[PDB]
Amino acid sequence: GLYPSYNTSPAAPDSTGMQSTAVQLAGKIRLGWNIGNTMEAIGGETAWGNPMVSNELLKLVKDSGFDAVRIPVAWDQYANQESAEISAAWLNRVKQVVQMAIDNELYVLINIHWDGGWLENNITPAKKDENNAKQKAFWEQIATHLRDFDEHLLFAGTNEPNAENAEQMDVLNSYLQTFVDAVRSTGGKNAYRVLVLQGPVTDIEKTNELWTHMPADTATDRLMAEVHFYTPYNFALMRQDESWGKQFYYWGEGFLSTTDTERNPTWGEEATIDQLFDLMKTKFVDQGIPVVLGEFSAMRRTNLTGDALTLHLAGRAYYHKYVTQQALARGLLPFYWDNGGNDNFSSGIFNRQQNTVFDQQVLDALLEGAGAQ
Repeated sequence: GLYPSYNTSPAAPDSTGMQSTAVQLAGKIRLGWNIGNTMEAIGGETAWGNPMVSNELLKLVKDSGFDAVRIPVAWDQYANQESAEISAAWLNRVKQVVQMAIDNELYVLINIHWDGGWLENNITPAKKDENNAKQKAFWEQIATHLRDFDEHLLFAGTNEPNAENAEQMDVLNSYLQTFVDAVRSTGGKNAYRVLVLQGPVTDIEKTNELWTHMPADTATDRLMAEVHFYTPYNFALMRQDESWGKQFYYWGEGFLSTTDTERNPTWGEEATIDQLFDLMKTKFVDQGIPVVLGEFSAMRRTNLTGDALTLHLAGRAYYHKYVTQQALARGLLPFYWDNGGNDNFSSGIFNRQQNTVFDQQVLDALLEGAGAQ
């Protein structure tokens, strides 16, 4: 016992408001939005330039057409490092955000995010024991505090855990089992809450290769899998050229350049997207396990100008429409990664300071891709 038990008020199991299986719950979600660079920000909720989450933001998210939010959350920096006790004020703050999202009729996915790296970069035999202890202590606290929310609230145990081979995958499986066990131990509605488990690095190919089973669960058919998607890197995220490769500015059939053809993709186009999502359809969806596409987005390149900018924005928009549409077609639930930024190399579709739409072109792309428009 490195840390005290935080399973201090375990409750009678309660299935009130928790009647949906994972499959039934997934049917209710076609488009999600990540509250990025906010509650997981190192230094505090506003430390990465976004305002504190407001009811007004969550209202805008719902009214704009999203069914769900994924809320990355930081915890370690709020915790006593001797005892693993999380700040009561921070637990309450998280709870308040969850309540607002539910009040706006959104489904809500809470996680432990990168969180300074304590679990995420340490999927190793050397860290296994101490990290299982922290994973347990944190999840006991988070689940206890958020226990009374109905099925609008889902938990995700980890974010992008860095498991690179079969040995590290067994360590991740331990961490995921510790998560499910901690949640379930708290009882109440947590006996039946749908939980989301992350593939290795949330990478589709590594997950295909390394995944074995879901953690064992006392509940029936209450688990989903999670992967993320930023393929191809050169387009979605790459900010400078390297010896090994160039940034792609352009993407998608119809939106390629005839002049700067070195900025058209050399890989990662439509057929590759289909092939990757097909892997997750076979591995999970076809076995009765929904897949959360927990993050995707291709950043804006507003350092481009004139016709290059115009072309870039067209292919960027189409990329988001295409990923959304092809995900949904294969049982993957697409959650857009929004970092709140409206500047170069950002992904904010809302102006957080004014609760307005900044990037109507991407928003339209997502809604069209979801069949909402």
